[PDB]
Amino acid sequence: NREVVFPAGRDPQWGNLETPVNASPLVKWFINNLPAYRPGLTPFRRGLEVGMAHGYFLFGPFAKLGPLRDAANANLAGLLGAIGLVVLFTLALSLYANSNPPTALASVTVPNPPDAFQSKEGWNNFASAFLIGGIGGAVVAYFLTSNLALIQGL
Amino acid sequence: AQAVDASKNLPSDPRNREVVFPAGRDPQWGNLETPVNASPLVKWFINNLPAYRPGLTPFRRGLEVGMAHGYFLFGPFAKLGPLRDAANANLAGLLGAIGLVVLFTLALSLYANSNPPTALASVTVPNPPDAFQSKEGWNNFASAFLIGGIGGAVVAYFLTSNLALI
Amino acid sequence: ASFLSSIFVPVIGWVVPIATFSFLFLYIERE
Amino acid sequence: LSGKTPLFAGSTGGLLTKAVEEEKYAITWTSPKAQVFELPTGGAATMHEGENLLYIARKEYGIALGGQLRKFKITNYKIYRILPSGETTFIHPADGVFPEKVNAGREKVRFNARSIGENPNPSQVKFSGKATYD
Amino acid sequence: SSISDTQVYIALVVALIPGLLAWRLATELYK
Amino acid sequence: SHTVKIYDTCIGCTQCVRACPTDVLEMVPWDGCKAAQVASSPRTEDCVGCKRCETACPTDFLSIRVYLGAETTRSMGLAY
Ligand code: CLA
Ligand code: CLA
Ligand code: CLA
Ligand code: CLA
Ligand SMILES: CC1=C(/C=C/C(C)=C/C=C/C(C)=C/C=C/C=C(C)/C=C/C=C(C)/C=C/C2=C(C)CCCC2(C)C)C(C)(C)CCC1
Ligand SMILES: CC1=C(/C=C/C(C)=C/C=C/C(C)=C/C=C/C=C(C)/C=C/C=C(C)/C=C/C2=C(C)CCCC2(C)C)C(C)(C)CCC1
Ligand SMILES: CC1=C(/C=C/C(C)=C\C=C/C(C)=C\C=C/C=C(C)/C=C/C=C(C)/C=C/C2=C(C)CCCC2(C)C)C(C)(C)CCC1
Ligand SMILES: CC1=C(/C=C/C(C)=C\C=C\C(C)=C\C=C\C=C(C)\C=C\C=C(C)\C=C\C2=C(C)CCCC2(C)C)C(C)(C)CCC1
Ligand SMILES: CC1=C(/C=C/C(C)=C\C=C\C(C)=C\C=C\C=C(C)\C=C\C=C(C)\C=C\C2=C(C)CCCC2(C)C)C(C)(C)CCC1
Ligand code: SF4
Ligand code: SF4
Repeated sequence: NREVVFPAGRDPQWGNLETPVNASPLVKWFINNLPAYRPGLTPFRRGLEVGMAHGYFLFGPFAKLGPLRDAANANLAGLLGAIGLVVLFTLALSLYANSNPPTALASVTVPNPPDAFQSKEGWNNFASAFLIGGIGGAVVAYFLTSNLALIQGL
Repeated sequence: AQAVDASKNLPSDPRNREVVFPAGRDPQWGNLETPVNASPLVKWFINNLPAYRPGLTPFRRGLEVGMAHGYFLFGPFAKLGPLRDAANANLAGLLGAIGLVVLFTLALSLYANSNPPTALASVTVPNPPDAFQSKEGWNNFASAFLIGGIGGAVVAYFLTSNLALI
Repeated sequence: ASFLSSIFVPVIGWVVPIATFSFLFLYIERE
Repeated sequence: LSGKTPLFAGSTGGLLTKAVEEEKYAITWTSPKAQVFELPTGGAATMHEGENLLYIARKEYGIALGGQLRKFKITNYKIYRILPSGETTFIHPADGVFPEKVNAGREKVRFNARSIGENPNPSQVKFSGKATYD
Repeated sequence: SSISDTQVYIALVVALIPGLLAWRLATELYK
Repeated sequence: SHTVKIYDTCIGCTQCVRACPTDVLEMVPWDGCKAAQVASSPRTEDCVGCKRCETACPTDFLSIRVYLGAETTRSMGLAY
């Protein structure tokens, strides 16, 4: 059998080590085509897709495990509680953005530079999209869960 | 004697005035300038539609497009779809309409992720439309279509279901 | 056990075609 | 390229975006008299007295038109190939003489000294990249 | 009358092994 | 694109060059004593494959043969 692990690129001096988890065809496709790394997207559209995923994500833990779980307004608490995180998450982006960020970095799974995240404007446009998509994703998860009995009722 | 026979073959005659013209000034081009194609009314309408309007961002173009289509596609599923004679008829229209919007957004991203060829110029709109000639512009258009499309269908759902109170 | 068909049938009718055609369409258009 | 366009109001059958994007051809000719001639793609047009020019989407439209002009006793027809970068080339009569008549500068191209009957069997030529007709 | 549920779930988990090797076989042939 | 092959049995009718619409063909001289005329296929990129040359060849069978092959915008005659 062949040797699986190899040095990063041609330089063995560097830290990285090529491995299946790091540099397989399947993983490189998935990671490099994720919104943060996908080619041919603007900084705004990257944040919207990310926030829409996280907004729809964070609704669940609050509603099904937070307080007022066994109550009529359980699903409503998940929506409001989730939006509180997206606002804080948007604030963290703006602070990391308004403070001069150092830079993005390339690795083996993403050899080329990621995108125009090497400036304040790239992260600020990302932040504005995160709040929009994040509030949207949570609102979507609320209506599906609250009206899931109806959709199944159909 | 000749009521009209003498009048023909005169530029002053109203019949001899020509409405149709070559595309631009080159007749060798394909199109033909007609009232439907090159009238000021049609030129104003088409050129100021969201796809062709001057000085708009690609995201704002799709939101105007999606809000229209989202509000349009609710109708066929509700009144004419299955379960049209049930209490939840209007609800089925909201889900089915958003379903097309997702497929519509998926088609936009596929045509986007495939390097698109060009955006063409015609008589009705002489200038090129906008920055739809790039992989980036079409992607922002798709994300906007999905937001407006879901919003328009909800608006049609709210008005129709709450029409009796209105 | 009959709930498997409810999940698998629409996956075969909708999801698998969309994934295949989306992959193939972009794949046949590469350069 | 210098010449007057034949006068015709226009037609849907004509140049498309392939002209601007990929390539377009142009035919030029000189007339003794202004006459009427059928265009290569639909319609009629009035050729001017001298130095006419016409842009055509394909090369076939020009040689097809050239045959019609010969029936009007015009043999000074010339075709060009216009690329989107403005490059123009003298395509059809690359040598001034017509293709039918002989000239010394020309040379053989894709000539087989054998007969078609003496072609090699394809089983003799497989897994090699060669074709029988070579 | 019908196979138990746990048996049916097992057959699906076993079905990944032909599917995995089928995917690896196919990608090998394309090279 | 397509390939037009011309064989030894040419006699110099010139009809192949006339029937051609795309000017793929040209009549060239022969150094030999046979005649001052042989058909050639100098610009095969414009060959569309309409086989009009093979209809105007009066041989026992074709001295000039057109073998189809790879396609292009020009060989398919697409004005779009
Ligand atoms: C092979 C797989 C498959 C499956 C499982 C379905 C399933 C369905 N089809 Mg269908 N279809 C298929 C293939 C398939 N189709 C093909 C190949 C064609 C082409 C001929 C069609 C053409 C077709 C038509 C023309 C119609 C359907 C309709 C329907 C629905 C009718 C259900 C009912 O009784 O009334 C309705 C019962 C309900 C409980 C309401 C259903 C509400 C929808 C399905 C909710 C969908 C939400 C959706 C997931 C949102 C997508 C976004 C997401 C991707 C992110 C049902 C969901 C009908 C419809 O209107 O559905 C709305 C309808 O008119 N189909
Ligand atoms: C017995 C059926 C059979 C077999 C064994 C092959 C075999 C082959 N074909 Mg082929 N083909 C077939 C039928 C078949 N063909 C038919 C009916 C058609 C339609 C005309 C074609 C059209 C066709 C084309 C057009 C091409 C091939 C090519 C090839 C070769 C490369 C591998 C391949 O198919 O791509 C694999 C295809 C994939 C899409 C990759 C995914 C693997 C399979 C399909 C899905 C398995 C995943 C599974 C569903 C998910 C569960 C597992 C999960 C849990 C991980 C190989 C020799 C290629 C070639 O050039 O040959 C050298 C090529 O270009 N085939
Ligand atoms: C403790 C964390 C947590 C909690 C409480 C939930 C809860 C929920 N999720 Mg969720 N999810 C989680 C983590 C969590 N998830 C993680 C980590 C991911 C990413 C891997 C997702 C991805 C996800 C998607 C993509 C979707 C949900 C949905 C849902 C809802 C299902 C409807 C319901 O109530 O049915 C009853 C539910 C329960 C009684 C208990 C929860 C059962 C869920 C199915 C467990 C799934 C998470 C899994 C076990 C975590 C490990 C994943 C790991 C292998 C990566 C529910 C509110 C769906 C939704 O919005 O509802 C309409 C939906 O579409 N979730
Ligand atoms: C088969 C297709 C179809 C169907 C079933 C509907 C159905 C509906 N549309 Mg609609 N629409 C259509 C095509 C369709 N439209 C097209 C093609 C356009 C674009 C030209 C629109 C533009 C449109 C707008 C702008 C609005 C609607 C509204 C409505 C709803 C009216 C409320 C209601 O239930 O009253 C009972 C309905 C009926 C008994 C039958 C339908 C009667 C409506 C009034 C027909 C109107 C469309 C018109 C005739 C299309 C011709 C366009 C053509 C000349 C270009 C109804 C659900 C309104 C709405 O959302 O409701 C609040 C609304 O504001 N539609
Ligand atoms: C298997 C696998 C896996 C898994 C996966 C998962 C589990 C997923 C996730 C999931 C998720 C995480 C999902 C999410 C989604 C979301 C969504 C679905 C969204 C939505 C959105 C929306 C729709 C919105 C919209 C809007 C806006 C934006 C604004 C306004 C409002 C509205 C609403 C309109 C992984 C990859 C790990 C690994 C590998 C393999
Ligand atoms: C006469 C005439 C005509 C007709 C017209 C028509 C018939 C129209 C259309 C119509 C339409 C087609 C309309 C539509 C509209 C819509 C709307 C009205 C929308 C709404 C929207 C909204 C409001 C949304 C919002 C939102 C969002 C966006 C997100 C979040 C959520 C919400 C909901 C807030 C034509 C032009 C043809 C031609 C000429 C003449
Ligand atoms: C979803 C879900 C589920 C399920 C899952 C599972 C566990 C499944 C499995 C199953 C699977 C997922 C399977 C698939 C299939 C497989 C296979 C086995 C395939 C393949 C086959 C073959 C054999 C192929 C063939 C071929 C070749 C080889 C070459 C060429 C091409 C063709 C295609 C022809 C559960 C209930 C848990 C939960 C809920 C959700
Ligand atoms: C995937 C991924 C990863 C991993 C991750 C993990 C595995 C985990 C994480 C983790 C995390 C990161 C977590 C978080 C959590 C958090 C929490 C736990 C929070 C909570 C909060 C709360 C509870 C609050 C609430 C509120 C608000 C918000 C406002 C108002 C007031 C109140 C209080 C109501 C990484 C990074 C590598 C990369 C990327 C991808
Ligand atoms: C205006 C205009 C125009 C025209 C148009 C026309 C005249 C027509 C169109 C047409 C169309 C374009 C149509 C479409 C249709 C479609 C349909 C007919 C579909 C349906 C669907 C369905 C039925 C499905 C459903 C669903 C979903 C979505 C998901 C889930 C499942 C189910 C199945 C439920 C043009 C283009 C020139 C240009 C632009 C402007
Ligand atoms: S035999 Fe055929 S190729 Fe030879 S001169 Fe005559 S027409 Fe031309
Ligand atoms: S097939 Fe057509 S283009 Fe080719 S040599 Fe014959 S007539 Fe000329």
